[PDB]
Amino acid sequence: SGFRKMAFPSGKVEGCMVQVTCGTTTLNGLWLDDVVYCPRHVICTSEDMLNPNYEDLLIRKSNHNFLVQAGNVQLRVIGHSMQNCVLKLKVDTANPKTPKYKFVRIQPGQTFSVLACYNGSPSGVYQCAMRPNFTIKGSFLNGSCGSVGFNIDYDCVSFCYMHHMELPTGVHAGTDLEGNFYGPFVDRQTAQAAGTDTTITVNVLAWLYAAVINGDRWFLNRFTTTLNDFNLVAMKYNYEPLTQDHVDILGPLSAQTGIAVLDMCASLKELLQNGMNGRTILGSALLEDEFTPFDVVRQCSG
Amino acid sequence: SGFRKMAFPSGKVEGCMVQVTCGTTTLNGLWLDDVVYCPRHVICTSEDMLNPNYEDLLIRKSNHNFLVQAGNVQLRVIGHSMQNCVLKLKVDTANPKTPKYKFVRIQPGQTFSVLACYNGSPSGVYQCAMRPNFTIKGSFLNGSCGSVGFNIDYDCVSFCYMHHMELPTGVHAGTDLEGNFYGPFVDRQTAQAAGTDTTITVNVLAWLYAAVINGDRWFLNRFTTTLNDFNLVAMKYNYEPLTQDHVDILGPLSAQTGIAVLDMCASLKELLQNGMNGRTILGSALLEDEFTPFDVVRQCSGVTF
Ligand SMILES: *[C@@H](CC(=O)OCC)[C@H](C[C@@H]1CCNC1=O)NC(=O)[C@H](Cc1ccccc1)NC(=O)[C@@H](Cc1ccccc1)NC(=O)CCOCC#C
Ligand SMILES: *[C@@H](CC(=O)OCC)[C@H](C[C@@H]1CCNC1=O)NC(=O)[C@H](Cc1ccccc1)NC(=O)[C@@H](Cc1ccccc1)NC(=O)CCOCC#C
Repeated sequence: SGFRKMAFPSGKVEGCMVQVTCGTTTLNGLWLDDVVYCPRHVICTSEDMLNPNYEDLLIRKSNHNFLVQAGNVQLRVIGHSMQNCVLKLKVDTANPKTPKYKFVRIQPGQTFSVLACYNGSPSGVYQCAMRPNFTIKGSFLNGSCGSVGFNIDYDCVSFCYMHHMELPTGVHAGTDLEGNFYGPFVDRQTAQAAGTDTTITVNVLAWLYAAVINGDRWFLNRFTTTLNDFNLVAMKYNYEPLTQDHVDILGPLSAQTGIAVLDMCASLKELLQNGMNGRTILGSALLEDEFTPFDVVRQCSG
Repeated sequence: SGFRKMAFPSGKVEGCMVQVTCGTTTLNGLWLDDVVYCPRHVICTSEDMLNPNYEDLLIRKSNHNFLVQAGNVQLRVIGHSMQNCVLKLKVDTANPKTPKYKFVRIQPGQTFSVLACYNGSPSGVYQCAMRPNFTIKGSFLNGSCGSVGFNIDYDCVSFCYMHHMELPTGVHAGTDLEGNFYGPFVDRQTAQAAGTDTTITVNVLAWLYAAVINGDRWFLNRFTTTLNDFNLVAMKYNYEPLTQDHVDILGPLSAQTGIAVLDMCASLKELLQNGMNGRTILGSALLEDEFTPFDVVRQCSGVTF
């Protein structure tokens, strides 16, 4: 029993974290096989960050301008190239601690673990969700760029995020491991912001199933609803529309609890329209939307 | 910016997790130097676990009854001892991945990272606090016993919890690595109630400081209270008394924000008496009490390990 914001164990990723320096700029890189991946703005200077021409800025660099430190051992760069918004530095040694891995591009509403690092050294691990507006609500300070987000399926690490920027509102933007930003953001020190965020409906429902599994049941009612009638109330409260694919994804949780998805939707509708009345669910006075159906099964199955 | 429930990196601990099997019972152990630590109830059978005499149960075992698996190598048990509620299996090989470590007994209100493990394989990491009633609000399933909790300081891992039990209310009870349970709980298959809990005041204040550092300021006010007047409200709302030691511990955060502790206390008093009026603080509609002042400093200053 119990339900926590649970990240994946971070060791397999800790073994791949390195420090990358160019000029006076230092940030984190991800060392997999004989390649180090890092944000390309490691080649910028303070004045240049406004409208940087990365093609030219990289022309002026040689392999020896890139200092890569794994612990207190220096790796020797023997090639460099740019892929979208990430730099790839080829080094002369493969990382012995390389795990089985893949690069994936995740969809809004999906979750991942972040290993926050500074100067190639890990500082902490936490769980995030790709918001519908393609930001993440992270915890990142100066020096954290190059920190990565990941999921672990068995012993395979699926890297899905590398950190680049903090938006004016305190949320965060970055790229997949092929250097493509999530959302309409660019690696420039310019006026940027995607406001107007929405709640991830299928995640709230999964979390309500988690509550039921854990014995919190006060919000269950006898009523039911249709998908169209639920979705009318949903968009009124800034919830993502619920689709049949979402309903199907919740099949396993519905089966474990005996509660059909549309019955849960009726409970959810009443919560949105009436509040919780000074009550809590799984220790929260808000409806949580950063647990996916898989996160719930993973943590209520082990 | 941003403020998350942040655990320590778990790699140093992952390297110490092993599987311990005794008969049909399998659970997790902690392999440090040439000793494997695990809950002593691994030696129980379904006909014993009610009111077991653990000394008799261990006299009746031998080294070969214990089956210890470190990844894909079998460790040879060469000795066994019991200290309080923790079993100590001496093995023939020292763990090459042993970090600098300490065994520490933590105080209610102190937080730690839990590495939830099954069959000796780490499964996830999350943050917990030792509650005032000496339970922890963990996330554990069958197979999780022997999972440990810990804090890190530079390179030293301070182990403070090993998991043994879930209470009927769904919260958890365990020992320190010296084998002494937190609270009045025992390793017997009996229902033992979590007593009434209280809110960790100093941690709530630390989290309000975290909010200020991250730009949430709406709960601040022009008032300052006295410690006495604050603690009158605290008792009524089932909050721990605030002590001068707590005020001192909050020093660094009061320094960074420029907001004195007793000034912050007047915000906490107002939130307790009037609630939050449909607003949130750091994404929460409740007052969070599982971040310590060090937790705030560590996260908002980028301390690494
Ligand atoms: C990682 C690298 C770094 O520290 O280099 C700078 C010395 C950080 C992580 C950020 C830092 C604060 N919290 C984080 O998560 N990344 C940055 O600092 C990027 C660096 C960058 C270089 C070249 C081209 C693009 C980005 N910049 C930012 O994070 C800025 C982005 C910004 C600035 C002004 C308007 C919109 C967006 N964010 C920032 O300064 C905080 C929020 O902006 C407030 C304002 C105005
Ligand atoms: C770890 C045991 C393990 O890994 O070994 C594998 C065989 C679990 C962790 C529990 C499991 C569910 N979630 C958890 O955190 N520990 C236990 O199962 C202990 C084992 C034990 C053996 C011998 C002596 C003491 C403890 N048992 C429990 O946790 C029971 C305690 C109990 C017994 C009788 C009535 C109430 C509580 N907890 C339990 O069953 C929780 C749900 O039932 C509540 C009721 C009623």
